[PDB]
Amino acid sequence: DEHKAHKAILAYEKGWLAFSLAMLFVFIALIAYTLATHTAGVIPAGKLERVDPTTVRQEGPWADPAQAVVQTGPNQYTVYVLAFAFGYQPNPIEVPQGAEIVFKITSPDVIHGFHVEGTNINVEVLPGEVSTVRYTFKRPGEYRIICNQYCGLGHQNMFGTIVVKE
Amino acid sequence: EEKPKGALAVILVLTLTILVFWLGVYAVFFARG
Amino acid sequence: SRVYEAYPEKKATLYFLVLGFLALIVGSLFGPFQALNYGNVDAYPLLKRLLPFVQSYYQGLTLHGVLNAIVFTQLFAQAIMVYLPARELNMRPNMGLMWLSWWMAFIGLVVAALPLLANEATVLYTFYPPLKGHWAFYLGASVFVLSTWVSIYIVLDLWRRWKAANPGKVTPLVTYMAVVFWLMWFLASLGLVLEAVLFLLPWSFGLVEGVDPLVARTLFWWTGHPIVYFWLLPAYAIIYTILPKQAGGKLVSDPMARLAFLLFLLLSTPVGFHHQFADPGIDPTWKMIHSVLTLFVAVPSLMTAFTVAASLEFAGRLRGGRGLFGWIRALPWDNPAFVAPVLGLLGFIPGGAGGIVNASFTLDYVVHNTAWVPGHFHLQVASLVTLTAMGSLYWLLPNLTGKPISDAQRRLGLAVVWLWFLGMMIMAVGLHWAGLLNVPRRAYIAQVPDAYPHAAVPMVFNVLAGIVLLVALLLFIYGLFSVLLSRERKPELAEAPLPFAEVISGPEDRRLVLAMDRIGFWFAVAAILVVLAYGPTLVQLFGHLNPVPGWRLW
Ligand code: HAS
Ligand code: HEM
Ligand SMILES: [Cu+2]
Ligand SMILES: [Xe]
Ligand SMILES: [Xe]
Ligand SMILES: [Xe]
Ligand SMILES: [Xe]
Repeated sequence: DEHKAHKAILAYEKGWLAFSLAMLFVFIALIAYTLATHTAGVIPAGKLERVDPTTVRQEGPWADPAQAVVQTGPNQYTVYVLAFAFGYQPNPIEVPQGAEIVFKITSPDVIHGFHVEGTNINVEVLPGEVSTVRYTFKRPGEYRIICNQYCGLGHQNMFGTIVVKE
Repeated sequence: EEKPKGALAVILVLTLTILVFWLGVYAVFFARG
Repeated sequence: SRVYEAYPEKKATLYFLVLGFLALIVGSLFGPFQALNYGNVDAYPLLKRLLPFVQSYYQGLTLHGVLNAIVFTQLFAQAIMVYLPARELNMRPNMGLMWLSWWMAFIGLVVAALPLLANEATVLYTFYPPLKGHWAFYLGASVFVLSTWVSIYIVLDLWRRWKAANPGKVTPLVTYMAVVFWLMWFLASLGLVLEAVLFLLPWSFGLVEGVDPLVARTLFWWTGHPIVYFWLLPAYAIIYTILPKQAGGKLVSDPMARLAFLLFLLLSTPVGFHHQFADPGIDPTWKMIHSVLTLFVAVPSLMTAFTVAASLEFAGRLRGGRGLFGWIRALPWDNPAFVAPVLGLLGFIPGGAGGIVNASFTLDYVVHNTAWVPGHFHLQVASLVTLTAMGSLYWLLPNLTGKPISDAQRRLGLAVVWLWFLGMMIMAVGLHWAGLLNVPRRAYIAQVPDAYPHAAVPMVFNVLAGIVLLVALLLFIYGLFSVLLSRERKPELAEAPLPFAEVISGPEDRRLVLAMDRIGFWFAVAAILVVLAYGPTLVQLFGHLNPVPGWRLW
């Protein structure tokens, strides 16, 4: 007692750490698994791609709403989305399915969220930085985009749209 | 006296709550993939 | 009073607490209305009639975030993690420097509060650039956080000096904690320090006109994540070394609690990238690295679960504890000092798995910035931590003042304490649910009613909870103010020792504890892992600065 419980407490603590470690390694094994697959496309490009936010929507690919999308591969499309104070250009963004869409998102003002409802597309958009992500919706219909980073008084109202074609 | 019975019961409940939650959202991750 | 002249450390400990609770109270007022906002109920026009100076939902959230999460918590850390070492060692802290850090704290709170209450810094508690507040907010932040740097020095002083009188003896438990705690806090502080000295301060003053968002929210997260542990460990200390007593037993292991506190000192700092999973400009590998390290930093808490659980089983068996669930019933369920923190540990449970999920690199994308995240931490800080704070007044409040606690306020506390856990559980159900359903956080969703129809049922709970937690709060204001404004004073229990718990110790202990007591060495290790974790990225970022201009969107 007191000191017959101490050794047993120290003993079953030892197996817990052994077991809990393993289960984390199980977890590191399934996260790495997902990193090797396609769904790994959603991880924002690692390389820095600086922009001037004071000159983004006047010059370069973002300047023009009709220029938003561009075919860059055989079945690869690059969309130039611009997230700003309480909205997104283009609205709605129109994209085909079975097709890989390389979003290239930046902001001219402040930090905004880009959360495409029904997908894993969830990325912070930083002014003077372009967020580069890779996704393919096997699902056709109505994709809506949400701002999930506080970006001003109208933040709760800042919505957008990916028009994906069947 | 002996075994951490109620203590191992607690870290069991925790272990089931981590799996329910973690595996349950590991599903949700692929279903929006 | 004779108390504050032989233990004036009891006077400076008292002020630190009240100041923080006044803030806690103020900031908590916006809680219910936000619980309503997330039940599709818009109660703010009502709030705007109540408090005329309040301009927007986001000003109310900023005040809610800052006052509860920054001021209240820091002041509480500074209290628990200076007074408890001082009393373990029976050494008076450097009273000169002790008061300085408080005046810094009060004046830093006053300076910062002015533009928040006048709506010239509605930028939330994360003050993400380019969102440009008033200089006087940023300046206010730095003075307040610098208060802890004096604190660090104070506890170190008490730890060097105790090492002197007992050369070669092992650092006593609590000191050891507070020490690794305070060191760990210093290492982390640097991320916010640099963000402040290099960007936010010269920027809000006018010296520069650009601030890079990406590096700004990185340095931030360098301090960012560990700060949560800086809130928490003050409870862990109390949970480890005071609770087993309050339960009627003994802390079943010394070397474990040290080991717990040792690891946090190691891994609390090099993990902040588990916040910037959805950020661009950061290498994917580095993210996985930090995610693995974040998985590892879950361990100390895991140990704590086992070590404390046992400490309340053993404490329960002593009370005449039965089989598998008998000892649970055997604990002192009439005790606000005991009940409060246990509850928070129960809520900490769904809290932890929530943290672990968020930690799994990719899995973040399911939940990042959803209502689920507020779900996560409301179970951690607002549940565990704040509860541990409240019920603790029931032994800490008499001890510093001599004011006795009636059986009325004692049960009043149980009322407040029970509601608060329940409400948080309701809310936890609500927020996570909404989080799984894409509901964003930091959102005034009641002004766009039809925007989120598919959230019918969890919206009930957040309304339900909102009522629940409105009631507990008032009771808390009343129940506390009853305790502070009664002239009932007993001089004897104001010199009574703090209810520290007995330390079950064995043969193996010494050898392991000693290695851990190599604090001068251990501090270098955690410092190195930080340069390994951040250094590569940081330097890659610092050579490619793109400063964007300031913005005001409130
Ligand atoms: C005081 C509250 C703080 C704690 C504690 C905390 C815990 C963790 N967190 Fe966290 N957190 C994240 C990772 C973790 C991990 C891995 C843990 C771990 O430390 C959790 C470990 C806990 C356990 C492993 C459970 C142990 C259980 C115990 C110890 C209780 C047992 C019960 C007993 C013993 C009682 C029995 C009694 C009886 C009577 C039977 C991540 C990602 O990796 C995000 C990003 C979200 C996003 O997308 O932005 C994040 C988000 C936040 C935010 C949002 C910041 C913002 O506003 O943007 C805050 C404030 C916060 C604070 C806190 N967080 N966290
Ligand atoms: C009176 C009980 C409380 C209630 C009903 C409550 C409710 C809420 C709700 C619904 C939110 C989400 C608002 C949003 O993100 O739009 C929130 C946010 C938050 N709360 Fe509380 N809370 C309470 C107490 C506390 C406490 C005790 C703390 C910490 C000591 C705290 C700190 C925070 C923080 C840091 C946020 C995040 C704000 C942000 O994302 O910028 N709250 N609270
Ligand atoms: Cu964190
Ligand atoms: Xe502050
Ligand atoms: Xe700051
Ligand atoms: Xe600072
Ligand atoms: Xe934080």
